[PDB]
Amino acid sequence: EQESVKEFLAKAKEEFLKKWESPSQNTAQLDHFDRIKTLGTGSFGRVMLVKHKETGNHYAMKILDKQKVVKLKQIEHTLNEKRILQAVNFPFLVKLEFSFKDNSNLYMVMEYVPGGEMFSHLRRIGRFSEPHARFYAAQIVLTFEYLHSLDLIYRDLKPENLLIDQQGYIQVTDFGFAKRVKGRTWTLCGTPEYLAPEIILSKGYNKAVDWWALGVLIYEMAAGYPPFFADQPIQIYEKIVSGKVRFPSHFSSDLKDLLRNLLQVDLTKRFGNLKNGVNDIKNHKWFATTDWIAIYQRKVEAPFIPKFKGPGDTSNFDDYEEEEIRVSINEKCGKEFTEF
Ligand SMILES: [NH3+]C[C@H](O)c1ccc(O)c(O)c1
Repeated sequence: EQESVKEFLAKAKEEFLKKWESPSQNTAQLDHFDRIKTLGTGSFGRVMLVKHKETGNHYAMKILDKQKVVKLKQIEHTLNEKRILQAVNFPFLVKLEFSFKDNSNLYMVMEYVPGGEMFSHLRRIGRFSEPHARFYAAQIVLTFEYLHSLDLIYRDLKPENLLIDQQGYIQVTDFGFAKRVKGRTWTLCGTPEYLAPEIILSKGYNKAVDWWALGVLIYEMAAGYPPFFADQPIQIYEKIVSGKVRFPSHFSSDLKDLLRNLLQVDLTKRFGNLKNGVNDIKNHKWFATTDWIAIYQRKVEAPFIPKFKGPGDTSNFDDYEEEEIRVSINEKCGKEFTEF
C-alpha cells in the first residue's frame, strides 16, 4: 500500500468519524419541494423526483413510512442508512443533501442522477463487454475500499442500486442495509441472487459478503444474467452454497479466474478478505489495464453516456402509480425515530 493510499484513507476515516459522531438533522422540510414523479417504490418507502422551489435544483427524495418501517423491522436499518449517508463522501456515492422527518415519514433528499439504473441499460444492451464491465467494477472496488476502511458494510450491491451519471460513471444508491460493523454482523438482508453463502447459512459475517456480491455483479454485467438463478429463492440458495458456477465460453480466462476467487464459498479464502485485502483484486490480471487513480479522478472516458435532455429528465426511469405523500395530523412512532 503506497503511503499515498494510507494517508488518503486515514483522512477519509477522520472526516467520516467527525460527521458520524455529530450527525446532521432536520435540514429542510417537505413544503420546500415540488413533487414531480415516482422513480421507485417498495414495501415501506418510495423514491420521488422533486424540485426545490427556491433554487430550482432537482433531487431524489426517499420517503419512508414510519409505521411500515416499524412493522417490517427496519428501524435500525433506516437509522443506519441516514447516519451513514450524512457522514460519507466519495466520488461514486450519491450524496445526501438534506434530511428531515414529520408526523408520518422519514425523508432523505439525495442527488438525482438522471441517467437511470445500470439495470435498465444492461437489460437494453444484453450484456456489457469486458472493458465496459471492468470500468464499472473498478469504481465499485474503490468504493468498497473506501467503505470497508470506515468499518462499513454495504450489503445491497446489484444493478438496480447503481445509477449512471451524466459522465457515464457509477453512483451507488440504496444504503438501506449499510451498517457500521467492527467484526461480524448477523442480519438476514440483501437480495437473493446476491447473497453470500454465509448469509444464507445464518453465520456471523463480515465485509467478505460485499466482495462475493461484486463477483455476482461482474458475472451479471458480463453475461447478462446472474450466476445463480431459479424460480424460487430456496433453489437459488442451494446453487449459491454448492460451490459450483458455470461460466459462458465468451468470458476471458482472466475474468473466470477473478470470479472463482470472488465467488469463493469459503469466506476465509475469498478475494477481498485475505491478508492483502483489496490489493488481491486491484492487482489481478483482469484489472491490468485499469488506471485506479485515473478512475478515481474521473479522467477515463466512459463506455457510454446515458441519453437525457437535462437534470429533470425522467425518461431513463420507469412508470409507477402516483400516490399521495400524506402526513398525519398526529405524530407516529416518535420515540423510535428520535435520532433521525
Ligand atoms: N434504486 C435507485 C433509487 O430508486 C434512486 C433513484 C434515483 C436517485 O437519484 C437515487 O438517489 C436513488
